[PDB]
Amino acid sequence: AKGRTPRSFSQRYGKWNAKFTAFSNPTVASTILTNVAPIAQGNFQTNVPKFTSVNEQVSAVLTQYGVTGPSRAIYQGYGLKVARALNRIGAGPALTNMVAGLKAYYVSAYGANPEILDAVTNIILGSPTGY
DNA sequence: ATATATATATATATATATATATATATATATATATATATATATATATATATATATATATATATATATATATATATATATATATATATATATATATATATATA
Repeated sequence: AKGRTPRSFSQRYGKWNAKFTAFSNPTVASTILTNVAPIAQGNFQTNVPKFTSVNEQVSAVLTQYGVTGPSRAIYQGYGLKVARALNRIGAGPALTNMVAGLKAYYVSAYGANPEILDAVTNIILGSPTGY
Protein backbone atom coordinates (compact mmCIF):
# COMPACT_ATOMS: atom_id res chain seq x y z
CA ALA A 1 0.00 0.00 0.00
CA LYS A 2 2.72 2.45 -1.03
CA GLY A 3 2.45 3.06 -4.77
CA ARG A 4 -1.27 2.58 -5.23
CA THR A 5 -2.59 6.10 -5.77
CA PRO A 6 -0.90 8.60 -8.12
CA ARG A 7 1.02 11.43 -6.47
CA SER A 8 1.33 14.86 -8.08
CA PHE A 9 4.32 17.17 -7.67
CA SER A 10 2.74 19.03 -4.75
CA GLN A 11 2.04 15.79 -2.87
CA ARG A 12 5.53 14.40 -3.48
CA TYR A 13 7.10 17.70 -2.45
CA GLY A 14 4.95 18.01 0.66
CA LYS A 15 5.79 14.54 1.91
CA TRP A 16 9.49 14.70 0.99
CA ASN A 17 9.77 18.09 2.71
CA ALA A 18 7.97 16.92 5.85
CA LYS A 19 10.27 13.90 6.08
CA PHE A 20 13.43 15.94 5.44
CA THR A 21 12.41 18.40 8.15
CA ALA A 22 11.65 15.57 10.59
CA PHE A 23 14.98 13.83 9.95
CA SER A 24 16.90 17.08 10.59
CA ASN A 25 15.90 16.91 14.26
CA PRO A 26 18.93 15.89 16.38
CA THR A 27 17.13 13.12 18.28
CA VAL A 28 15.46 11.59 15.21
CA ALA A 29 18.59 11.44 13.06
CA SER A 30 20.91 10.32 15.85
CA THR A 31 18.51 7.58 16.98
CA ILE A 32 17.85 6.23 13.49
CA LEU A 33 21.49 6.22 12.44
CA THR A 34 22.81 4.79 15.71
CA ASN A 35 20.25 1.99 15.42
CA VAL A 36 21.03 1.14 11.78
CA ALA A 37 24.82 1.49 12.13
CA PRO A 38 25.68 -2.22 12.70
CA ILE A 39 23.44 -3.40 9.86
CA ALA A 40 24.95 -0.81 7.52
CA GLN A 41 28.45 -1.96 8.47
CA GLY A 42 27.50 -5.57 7.81
CA ASN A 43 25.98 -4.80 4.41
CA PHE A 44 29.05 -2.78 3.40
CA GLN A 45 31.35 -5.58 4.56
CA THR A 46 29.48 -8.27 2.65
CA ASN A 47 28.99 -6.33 -0.59
CA VAL A 48 31.87 -3.92 -1.32
CA PRO A 49 34.78 -6.44 -1.61
CA LYS A 50 33.17 -7.90 -4.75
CA PHE A 51 33.41 -4.46 -6.35
CA THR A 52 36.87 -3.42 -5.13
CA SER A 53 38.17 -6.64 -6.70
CA VAL A 54 36.47 -5.69 -9.98
CA ASN A 55 38.05 -2.24 -9.82
CA GLU A 56 41.52 -3.74 -9.39
CA GLN A 57 41.14 -6.31 -12.18
CA VAL A 58 39.63 -3.90 -14.71
CA SER A 59 42.46 -1.48 -13.91
CA ALA A 60 44.97 -4.23 -14.70
CA VAL A 61 43.18 -4.98 -17.99
CA LEU A 62 42.90 -1.31 -18.98
CA THR A 63 46.61 -0.65 -18.48
CA GLN A 64 47.51 -3.34 -21.03
CA TYR A 65 45.27 -1.73 -23.67
CA GLY A 66 46.58 1.82 -23.28
CA VAL A 67 43.44 3.47 -21.89
CA THR A 68 44.21 6.60 -19.87
CA GLY A 69 42.25 9.38 -18.23
CA PRO A 70 38.47 9.72 -18.03
CA SER A 71 38.15 7.11 -20.79
CA ARG A 72 39.05 4.60 -18.09
CA ALA A 73 35.90 5.58 -16.18
CA ILE A 74 33.85 4.32 -19.14
CA TYR A 75 35.15 0.79 -18.85
CA GLN A 76 35.33 0.92 -15.07
CA GLY A 77 31.66 1.84 -15.07
CA TYR A 78 30.85 -0.96 -17.49
CA GLY A 79 32.64 -3.45 -15.28
CA LEU A 80 30.78 -2.39 -12.17
CA LYS A 81 27.47 -2.63 -14.02
CA VAL A 82 28.21 -6.24 -14.99
CA ALA A 83 29.28 -7.04 -11.44
CA ARG A 84 26.00 -5.58 -10.20
CA ALA A 85 24.08 -7.99 -12.41
CA LEU A 86 26.12 -10.92 -11.12
CA ASN A 87 25.38 -9.86 -7.56
CA ARG A 88 21.67 -9.48 -8.28
CA ILE A 89 20.37 -12.38 -10.36
CA GLY A 90 23.29 -14.83 -10.63
CA ALA A 91 24.86 -16.66 -13.53
CA GLY A 92 22.77 -18.13 -16.32
CA PRO A 93 20.81 -17.07 -19.41
CA ALA A 94 19.51 -13.95 -17.65
CA LEU A 95 23.05 -12.73 -16.99
CA THR A 96 23.82 -13.40 -20.66
CA ASN A 97 20.87 -11.27 -21.77
CA MET A 98 21.89 -8.46 -19.43
CA VAL A 99 25.55 -8.55 -20.53
CA ALA A 100 24.51 -8.30 -24.19
CA GLY A 101 22.14 -5.44 -23.39
CA LEU A 102 24.81 -3.58 -21.41
CA LYS A 103 27.34 -3.97 -24.22
CA ALA A 104 24.79 -2.55 -26.66
CA TYR A 105 24.06 0.30 -24.23
CA TYR A 106 27.69 1.32 -23.83
CA VAL A 107 28.79 0.85 -27.45
CA SER A 108 25.84 2.86 -28.79
CA ALA A 109 25.66 5.64 -26.20
CA TYR A 110 29.25 6.18 -25.06
CA GLY A 111 31.33 5.15 -28.08
CA ALA A 112 33.09 2.37 -26.20
CA ASN A 113 35.42 -0.09 -27.92
CA PRO A 114 33.96 -3.60 -28.36
CA GLU A 115 37.38 -5.20 -27.88
CA ILE A 116 37.98 -3.63 -24.47
CA LEU A 117 34.41 -4.41 -23.43
CA ASP A 118 35.10 -8.05 -24.32
CA ALA A 119 38.33 -7.86 -22.29
CA VAL A 120 36.55 -6.49 -19.21
CA THR A 121 33.81 -9.09 -19.53
CA ASN A 122 36.47 -11.80 -19.89
CA ILE A 123 38.27 -10.72 -16.72
CA ILE A 124 34.99 -10.48 -14.77
CA LEU A 125 32.77 -13.35 -15.94
CA GLY A 126 35.44 -15.60 -17.46
CA SER A 127 34.46 -15.35 -21.14
CA PRO A 128 33.70 -12.49 -23.56
CA THR A 129 30.02 -13.43 -23.95
CA GLY A 130 29.71 -14.52 -20.32
CA TYR A 131 28.31 -18.04 -20.71
C1' DA B 1 60.62 47.32 106.88
C1' DT B 2 60.68 43.22 102.58
C1' DA B 3 59.34 41.32 97.57
C1' DT B 4 56.72 42.83 92.81
C1' DA B 5 54.19 46.31 88.53
C1' DT B 6 54.46 51.83 87.56
C1' DA B 7 55.00 57.63 87.59
C1' DT B 8 58.52 61.46 89.58
C1' DA B 9 63.04 65.12 91.56
C1' DT B 10 68.48 65.33 90.89
C1' DA B 11 73.43 63.60 88.61
C1' DT B 12 75.77 59.16 86.86
C1' DA B 13 76.58 54.09 84.55
C1' DT B 14 74.76 49.36 81.60
C1' DA B 15 71.56 46.68 77.83
C1' DT B 16 67.66 47.50 73.86
C1' DA B 17 64.22 50.29 69.83
C1' DT B 18 64.67 55.18 67.38
C1' DA B 19 65.52 60.87 65.82
C1' DT B 20 70.01 64.40 65.55
C1' DA B 21 75.11 67.54 65.12
C1' DT B 22 80.25 66.46 62.68
C1' DA B 23 83.73 63.68 59.77
C1' DT B 24 85.09 58.72 58.45
C1' DA B 25 84.48 53.24 57.53
C1' DT B 26 81.50 48.29 56.55
C1' DA B 27 77.14 45.27 54.69
C1' DT B 28 72.20 45.96 52.07
C1' DA B 29 67.89 48.61 48.60
C1' DT B 30 67.91 52.72 45.10
C1' DA B 31 68.67 57.50 41.83
C1' DT B 32 72.93 60.07 39.44
C1' DA B 33 78.05 62.09 36.60
C1' DT B 34 81.81 60.03 33.22
C1' DA B 35 83.98 55.94 29.84
C1' DT B 36 84.33 50.54 29.77
C1' DA B 37 83.03 45.16 30.49
C1' DT B 38 79.34 40.58 31.83
C1' DA B 39 74.45 38.15 32.12
C1' DT B 40 68.94 39.07 31.13
C1' DA B 41 63.88 41.42 28.48
C1' DT B 42 62.98 44.56 24.17
C1' DA B 43 63.17 48.43 19.77
C1' DT B 44 66.75 49.73 15.54
C1' DA B 45 70.79 50.25 10.88
C1' DT B 46 72.92 46.70 7.14
C1' DA B 47 73.62 42.00 4.51
C1' DT B 48 73.32 36.67 5.70
C1' DA B 49 71.90 31.78 8.14
C1' DT B 50 68.57 28.37 11.68
C1' DA B 51 63.77 26.96 14.08
C1' DT B 52 58.46 28.38 14.51
C1' DA B 53 53.00 30.93 13.14
C1' DT B 54 51.14 33.24 8.48
C1' DA B 55 50.24 35.93 3.34
C1' DT B 56 52.18 35.72 -1.84
C1' DA B 57 54.40 34.55 -7.46
C1' DT B 58 54.90 30.11 -10.52
C1' DA B 59 54.29 24.59 -11.92
C1' DT B 60 53.95 19.84 -9.54
C1' DA B 61 52.96 15.94 -5.55
C1' DT B 62 50.66 14.07 -0.48
C1' DA B 63 46.83 13.91 3.68
C1' DT B 64 41.98 16.33 5.35
C1' DA B 65 36.79 19.33 4.89
C1' DT B 66 33.49 20.81 0.86
C1' DA B 67 31.28 22.54 -4.45
C1' DT B 68 31.39 20.69 -9.81
C1' DA B 69 31.42 18.21 -15.40
C1' DT B 70 30.64 13.01 -17.09
C1' DA B 71 28.95 7.63 -16.97
C1' DT B 72 29.22 3.82 -13.09
C1' DA B 73 29.20 0.94 -8.46
C1' DT B 74 28.59 0.44 -2.45
C1' DA B 75 26.36 1.80 2.55
C1' DT B 76 22.62 5.38 4.74
C1' DA B 77 17.75 9.12 5.51
C1' DT B 78 13.49 10.07 1.99
C1' DA B 79 9.81 11.16 -2.32
C1' DT B 80 7.98 8.27 -6.94
C1' DA B 81 6.02 4.32 -11.38
C1' DT B 82 4.08 -0.85 -11.45
C1' DA B 83 2.32 -5.49 -9.41
C1' DT B 84 3.25 -8.70 -5.04
C1' DA B 85 4.49 -10.35 0.17
C1' DT B 86 5.97 -9.35 6.02
C1' DA B 87 5.68 -6.48 10.58
C1' DT B 88 3.17 -2.01 12.98
C1' DA B 89 -0.79 2.42 14.22
C1' DT B 90 -5.93 3.39 11.87
C1' DA B 91 -10.71 3.97 8.95
C1' DT B 92 -14.30 0.71 6.02
C1' DA B 93 -17.91 -3.64 3.41
C1' DT B 94 -20.06 -8.46 5.22
C1' DA B 95 -21.42 -12.26 9.00
C1' DT B 96 -19.18 -14.32 13.52
C1' DA B 97 -16.51 -15.15 18.24
C1' DT B 98 -13.34 -13.28 22.78
C1' DA B 99 -11.74 -9.42 26.54
C1' DT B 100 -12.88 -4.17 28.31
C1' DA B 101 -16.04 1.06 29.28
